[PDB]
Formats: sequence, C-alpha cells, structure tokens
Amino acid sequence: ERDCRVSSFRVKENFDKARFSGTWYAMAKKDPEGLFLQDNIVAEFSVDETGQMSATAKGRVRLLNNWDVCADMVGTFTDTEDPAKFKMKYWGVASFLQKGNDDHWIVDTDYDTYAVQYSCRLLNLDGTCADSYSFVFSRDPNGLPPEAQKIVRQRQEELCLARQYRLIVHNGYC
Ligand SMILES: CCCCCCCCCCCCCCCC(=O)O
Ligand SMILES: [Cl-]
Repeated sequence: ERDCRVSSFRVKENFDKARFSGTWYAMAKKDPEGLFLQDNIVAEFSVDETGQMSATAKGRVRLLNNWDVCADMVGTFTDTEDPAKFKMKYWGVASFLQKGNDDHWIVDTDYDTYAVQYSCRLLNLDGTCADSYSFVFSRDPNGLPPEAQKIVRQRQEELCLARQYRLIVHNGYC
C-alpha cells in the first residue's frame, strides 16, 4: 500500500541551517551496502556567512579483518531547489578514509531535540531505493524523549526503513 518511491518522501519544510548547527549525536543508523561508520558517531554542523552548511563527524569505523579506527570526517553541503535536500561531498582527514558524494536529506527535525537524515545512493528502476542509509540524531547523547521517539518511528516508517535500524552506542571510544 504505502509509497516507498524516493520521489514521494516528504522532507523538512523551510529547513533552517542555522537552527540545525551544533552537536548531533547519532542514536540509530540504517546501514548502506559496505557500511562505514560503526558507532560512537557524533556530528558537528556549521553554517557560514554565505549560508553554506558544512559538518564534521567522529566515529569508530572497522576496516576489514577487524581493525578498529576512530574516523575523523569532513562534509560540505551544496544546496538544491529544496531547502532540506543537499548534495554532500565528504572525505576523511586521512587520505585513505572513504570519500564520495551522497544525497543528504533532512527528512524531519525540531532542531533542539531530534533529527532524521536520509540518503539514497542508488535508485531501483521502480523509484524505490536500492541502496540507502539513514541516521537518527539527538541533541542529548542519552537519547530522545518519548514524544520525539514516537515522531521518529513514524518518519522511519515513512521512509520504509523502520525495521532496518540499529542502535548506535556511545562509550567514549573516541
Ligand atoms: C550524515 C552523516 C553526518 C554528515 C557529516 C558529514 C561528515 C562526513 C560524512 C561521512 C559520510 C560517510 C557516512 C556514510 C557511510 C556510512 O556511514 O556507511
Ligand atoms: Cl520494527
């Protein structure tokens, strides 16, 4: 019944870059193929005088054969016609860390409590996503309040992802 076409997904109306700035803690993540960020994931968003948004991120990533490593990542966002949909160019401070360019959608936020992020890296031929990821962020590293949690689960469902998230732990690893 429900529409899982990416073109159908609602995003944050009149998204406000300035209100979104600051520290966000990742509480949950839906992983893409070849996942990168594992846990202890903390993002820092900024915006400059030109209205350009950027971010940094810290997190554990496990390179294969079980090598752990606290990644330090950088992101810069190019605006689109939709104030909540961006193109994110990202890279690591270390050259060998993953780089690329993903869609970056702010699906919902209230700025001071919760945020839901979404990226489809590759579409199916029917408009659904073939390879997606999503972060749920909290301003409080101890988690969301119940009201926010309930809103977020709804958004997760609307993205057709609700069954596919895992919790992100924060234990000072970085
Ligand atoms: C959306 C994450 C926070 C955005 C902050 C950008 C900092 C670099 C972003 C790195 C993108 C790589 C994370 C997607 C890959 C993954 O986690 O599986
Ligand atoms: Cl579920």
